[PDB]
Amino acid sequence: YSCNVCGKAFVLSRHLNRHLRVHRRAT
Ligand SMILES: [Zn+2]
Repeated sequence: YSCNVCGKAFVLSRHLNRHLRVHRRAT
């Protein structure tokens, strides 16, 4: 699993989803 927005790889999908939420921000 990897954050498509950057390329940061994660082992767990749940962690990646949390990381995706951070990209769903404006600032
Ligand atoms: Zn990311």
